Amino acid sequence: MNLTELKNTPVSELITLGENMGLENLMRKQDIIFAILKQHAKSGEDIFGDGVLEILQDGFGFLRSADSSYLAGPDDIYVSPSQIRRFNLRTGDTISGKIRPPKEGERYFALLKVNEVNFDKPENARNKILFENLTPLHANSRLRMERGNGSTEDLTARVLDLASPIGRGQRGLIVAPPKAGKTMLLQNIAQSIAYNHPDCVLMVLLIDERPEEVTEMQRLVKGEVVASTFDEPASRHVQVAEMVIEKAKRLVEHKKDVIILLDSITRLARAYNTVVPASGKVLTGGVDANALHRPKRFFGAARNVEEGGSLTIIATALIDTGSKMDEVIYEEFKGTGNMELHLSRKIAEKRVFPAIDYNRSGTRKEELLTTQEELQKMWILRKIIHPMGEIDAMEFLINKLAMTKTNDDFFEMMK
Amino acid sequence: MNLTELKNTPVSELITLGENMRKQDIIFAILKQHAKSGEDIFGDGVLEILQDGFGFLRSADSSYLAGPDDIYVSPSQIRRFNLRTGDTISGKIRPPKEGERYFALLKVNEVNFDKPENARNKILFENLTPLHANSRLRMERGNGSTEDLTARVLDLASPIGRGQRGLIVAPPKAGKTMLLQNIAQSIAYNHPDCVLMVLLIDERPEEVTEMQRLVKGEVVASTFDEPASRHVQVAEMVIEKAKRLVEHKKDVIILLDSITRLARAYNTVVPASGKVLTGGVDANALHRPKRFFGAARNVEEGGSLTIIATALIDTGSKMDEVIYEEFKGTGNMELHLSRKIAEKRVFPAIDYNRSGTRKEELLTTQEELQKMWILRKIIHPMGEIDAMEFLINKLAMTKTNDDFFEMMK
RNA sequence: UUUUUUUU
Ligand SMILES: Nc1ncnc2c1ncn2[C@@H]1O[C@H](COP(=O)(O)OP(=O)(O)O)[C@@H](O)[C@H]1O
Ligand code: BEF
Ligand code: BEF
Ligand SMILES: [Mg+2]
Ligand SMILES: [Mg+2]
Repeated sequence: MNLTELKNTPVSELITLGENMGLENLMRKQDIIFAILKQHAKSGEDIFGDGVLEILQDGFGFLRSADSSYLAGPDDIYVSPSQIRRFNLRTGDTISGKIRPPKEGERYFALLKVNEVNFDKPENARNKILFENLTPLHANSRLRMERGNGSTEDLTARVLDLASPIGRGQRGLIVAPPKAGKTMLLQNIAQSIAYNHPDCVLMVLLIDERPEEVTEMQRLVKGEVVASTFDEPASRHVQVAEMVIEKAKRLVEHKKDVIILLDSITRLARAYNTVVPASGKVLTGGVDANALHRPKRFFGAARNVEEGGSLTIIATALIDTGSKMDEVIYEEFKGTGNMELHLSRKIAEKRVFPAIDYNRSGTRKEELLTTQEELQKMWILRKIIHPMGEIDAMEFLINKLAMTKTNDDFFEMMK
Repeated sequence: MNLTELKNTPVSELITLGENMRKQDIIFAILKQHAKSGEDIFGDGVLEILQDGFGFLRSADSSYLAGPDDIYVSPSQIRRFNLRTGDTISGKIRPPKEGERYFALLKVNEVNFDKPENARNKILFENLTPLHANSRLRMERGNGSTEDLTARVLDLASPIGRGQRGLIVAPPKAGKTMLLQNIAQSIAYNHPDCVLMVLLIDERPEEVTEMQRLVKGEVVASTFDEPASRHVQVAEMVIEKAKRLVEHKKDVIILLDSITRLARAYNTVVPASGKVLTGGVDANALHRPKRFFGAARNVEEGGSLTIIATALIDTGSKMDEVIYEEFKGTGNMELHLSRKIAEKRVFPAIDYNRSGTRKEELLTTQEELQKMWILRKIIHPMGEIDAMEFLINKLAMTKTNDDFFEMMK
């Protein structure tokens, strides 16, 4: 008997289930769940709820739900300050426990006992090392994207491993003009993560992008999808993004390998510039002087932790939009991240995919994510591709890789 | 028994030692019972004089910011030895009496690692007579490693001397930080005498811990997770500590990364004057970082202050162009790194033609400068990439720039 | 008014 489980089930099964208990005529869907929960409480049976914690300024908090993009919701579960102090809870902590309907003079479900804090024992949460105190590091463990199934979509993953490898805790960018292939390449990334790295906690944050891409992503990726389309204001974009990044930080505190696929971070950087207080100083392109400190900390949250776990963020960026702002935002994030995979519009207009700008792509300290021979073969491959043009490079590399199933067999053939 | 020593020792020691006798409470109790025994207590830190007259010995673990374990310094002690912000002080300390919240300083044993009575009367930093760098700080190791190529090309392109005021100018991902890391290793390799300080301002956290583990010196960091107000304060303490050591005839070298983002931090804190330069830079924002960078200088009296700081260009923001060109009119050494060279994966990605050091004849022998001048004319007609691929390969044949000059003739 | 836009 769980609240969010009742919210997921269709209304048809809820109305039928409510009639089995013997209730009055079945009112809006939200009322069906509420009336069913109350009747179950009358029997003496226990009730359960869950959600990500958000501590308000007064000291208490609520358990936001994913169906509201972790925003204020009618089914939020109140968390008393005493409960927060007892287990050292902070914003982002996923909480599950027994709940009770609101009494007379109350408007929210209350939390009686917390069973699980971040998918673990509540006691283990009391003693922990905070995210701000974790010792940072360069990416060590390689997150190989290559399927190896000889698929035609696998070409994008294979070229990615050769141009700019991705490790745990990476802070990368999929930089390209509109319609170059950023979103689908991000989708291609989500598929390889779900297949090759099911151990990682995969999240897909969609900020100020197309709505049909939201449903396409949530029915394609094997993970959680938090979205805030361009139908939403910048105020919502920021708040939604803040909740996701804090939930990631909390899981990293539990030695988890979290991956955040952001699209787009340039749209998110614009959102911050919309809500930022005017400083009297504006950068070239119309970007406030203090507007990029917030998005830089969001993107900068991604990091490799020595104590355990990691936070990876692969976000898409826009360039050559005619607006200098996007060049400033991109260059600022490049001075923050450690990996950039460029996509060329010139290649995309020839319908050559993946339309990857090989020379401009790359990863920092890639020797820590590749074997000694792998790096030496990638190093030689770049020297050969560099003199080529943008299009000739991809047409050459894709035709060579298509001859074999894996890059390892391609390297053996390369000899 | 020193307080700093007791803060570095693990908690297990405080337990075992405590039986023989929070971490802030235990250390406080152990030291408190050391005074009743009559035995002396010691502590250390960097002094910061507040506006009222008294001061506090800040700790390096708190990045020289306000700390719970800071040591109060009486105003009388400041007058008796002419102490100023930045002085490193060690001495006997006493646990706070009732009504006090901090340990107190009884008497100073060492002021900047010297005797207090001798630091009382010395020529101030603002009174030292400046000069152009006339003492060469050779970067080349001569071990034959691939990492030495950066140092060798650096010696040929832009020699660094004691008191230099240089810049590692380049766009993002060109190789500024690792260029800076290579410089730190050569200073610890060839110049153990110089006091090496590494100031990391508004940069990546992973580069902080990485720096700390490969550099033989002090690492003061303030990552981009920190406010601009913290950047300034931390940078103010480091530059003042450097000035104090220079007053003691010591060769201090500060490797900053990045100074461009430090200038941004000053621009965020600076009061609005109503006049804003092109790019969003307040007309008074650059004064503070300009006197920070301009603090570096060669001193005739003895010792010097060297500052090699990285700078950003081609960021799409006219602000960084104003900042870079302003520091260029302040410094006297510039090492540019090219993005198109780094994108071809040619390291070091040094723009040979646009790099150089002022008054380089004071840092090189007459024969050495001749060969550098000849090598200059040969490389100039070449393109950026071809220049590096040419110089790197010719240096690869040799282990030392001296044997490379022998092949020249 | 400055910065942003003009503007490269
Ligand atoms: N001398 C070098 N040798 C090999 N790789 C280098 C060198 N200099 C820079 N790189 C590459 O560039 C990447 C980032 O360069 P970095 O020093 O961060 O430039 P910046 O500080 O200007 O951002 C590193 O991960 C490294 O792989
Ligand atoms: F139009 Be694309 F998604 F940048
Ligand atoms: F991104 Be670099 F460190 F400027
Ligand atoms: Mg898209
Ligand atoms: Mg750098």
